[PDB]
Amino acid sequence: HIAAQQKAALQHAHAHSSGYFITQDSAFGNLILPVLPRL
Amino acid sequence: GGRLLLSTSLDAKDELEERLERCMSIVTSMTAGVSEREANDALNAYVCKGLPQHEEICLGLFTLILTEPAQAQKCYRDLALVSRDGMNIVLNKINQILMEKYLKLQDTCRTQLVWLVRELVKSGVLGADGVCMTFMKQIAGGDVTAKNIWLAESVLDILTEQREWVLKSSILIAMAVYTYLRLIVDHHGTAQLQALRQKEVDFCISLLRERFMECLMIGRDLVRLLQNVARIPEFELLWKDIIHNPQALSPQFTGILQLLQSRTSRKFLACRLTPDMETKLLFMTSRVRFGQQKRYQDWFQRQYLSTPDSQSLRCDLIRYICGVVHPSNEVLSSDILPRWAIIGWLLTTCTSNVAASNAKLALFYDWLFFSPDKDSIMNIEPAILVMHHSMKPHPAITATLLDFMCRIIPNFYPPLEGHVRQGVFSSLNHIVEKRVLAHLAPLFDNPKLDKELRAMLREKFPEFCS
Amino acid sequence: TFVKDILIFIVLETGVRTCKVADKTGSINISVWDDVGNLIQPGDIIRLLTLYTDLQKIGEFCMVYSEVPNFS
Repeated sequence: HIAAQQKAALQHAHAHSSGYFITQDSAFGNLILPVLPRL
Repeated sequence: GGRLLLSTSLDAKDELEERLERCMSIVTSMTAGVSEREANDALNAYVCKGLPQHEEICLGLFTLILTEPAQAQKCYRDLALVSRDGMNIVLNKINQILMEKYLKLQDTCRTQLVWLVRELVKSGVLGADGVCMTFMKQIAGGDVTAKNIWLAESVLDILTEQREWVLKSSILIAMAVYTYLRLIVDHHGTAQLQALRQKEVDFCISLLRERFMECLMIGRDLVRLLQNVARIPEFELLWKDIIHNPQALSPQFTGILQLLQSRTSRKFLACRLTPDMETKLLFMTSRVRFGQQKRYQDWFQRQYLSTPDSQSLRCDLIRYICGVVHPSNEVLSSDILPRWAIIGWLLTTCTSNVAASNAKLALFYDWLFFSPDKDSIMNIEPAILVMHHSMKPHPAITATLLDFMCRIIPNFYPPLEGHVRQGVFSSLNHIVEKRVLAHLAPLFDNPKLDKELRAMLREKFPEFCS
Repeated sequence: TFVKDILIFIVLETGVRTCKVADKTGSINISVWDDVGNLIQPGDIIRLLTLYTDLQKIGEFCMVYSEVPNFS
């Protein structure tokens, strides 16, 4: 709420998925986005 | 009750199984009560009388190999000796069994069939690479049942042990890499799965590093598979090489753009649906009337999409719907269930934010680097039509897709933001030029959409919001 | 040989052992029992007010039908 919502969503992705995700301050269900790895 | 297939009291007698049992009877009668040389003499004599006879003996020995493990080594030896067609007829029936019967194949026969395929590979039998590909197609995505996991590992062990042979076929390298990169995503949450995943990881990395230019034929969807496994340590390292040292993978590999601008062959998109999934999806997209889809969706959902492990399958289905299924104009103008409606359904079945996010990206994957000289209107039209048709009954779907489309542009890969913006711009222009949606303003500035979302759209694409 | 004239149909529902089945002409209830009743699944294509009996499954899913009229 809203940074907390992003944090939780990203944590759930990291726990259960091997995909690369970043957070977004989305109000429309896109708190995370699958994107290419950033170095 | 047959020995080849599982059958219930309810099940009709299988024609293929029936025929194979008769072939086996023909063989056993010519070999009963005799030596091993006398048997081979009679089989050889009979086979020479013609190819229907040759077929009966070859298939009879084949069926003995599948149903009688104690006799299989001898029967395989006898098969190799009498075969007059390089075992062509046997590989044909193997492919038919895999494509049509695998789900009903008895456990003993599955085990024997893997053993047999390993033998065919060792013998260097012509067409064995095609059999391996057909076998991989039966490994279901989003399925961690004991039987499916067993097959993933059994096929992998053949490919790993016979890697030198694998290297002889460029297309087999790419298909195996595509298949196993995808399966890796499902293989976690258990000791057995961890062991399997590590084997799959090492196998893919080795082919990717030793034969990158072969793997590169996959094209754009290879990036999608690689980002889905990016957090595994070996793939973090591979990604570092892809981004920082692409020449180390191959002097012909300039960088990620080259892959992203090359669209994926339908061969790869289709290999990640089992035959039953294809048959049911093709049926829904060709025979089911719009408005009559509920029970079919329920049936499919229950069989394929009702577990947490099954969520990963949705992306394969979406890419398939978008890149493989291109209905004719006749179908397109009729009242058949449209592709957008299937996509919409699949989106709503996501039970996790991860699966929903991956599904959205899969839906938009051909938009990102879209070029109208190469990519088809058919690949990008379901996304725009899901947005258009959802606006009235499910505005939240439209809103989430529009928000995703705006946010993916600077974020997918920041150094390529300009390319991604141009891809989405080109997709939208192509959609308008092809009259899929004659005007974008009624969508982008729809009164039902949140005004801050609409401000972001107008900021990103002012040329479309007037 | 069609439902409306009351044989191949697709199993719509499983109900203790009542099943709604259908073809292109409408739906109808059929009474099955025993182990067959535990084998029949929604989506099954079966070759055969209430319908009565053998039953053989010849496939699944890929059959067009109509829910209406419900002849029971």
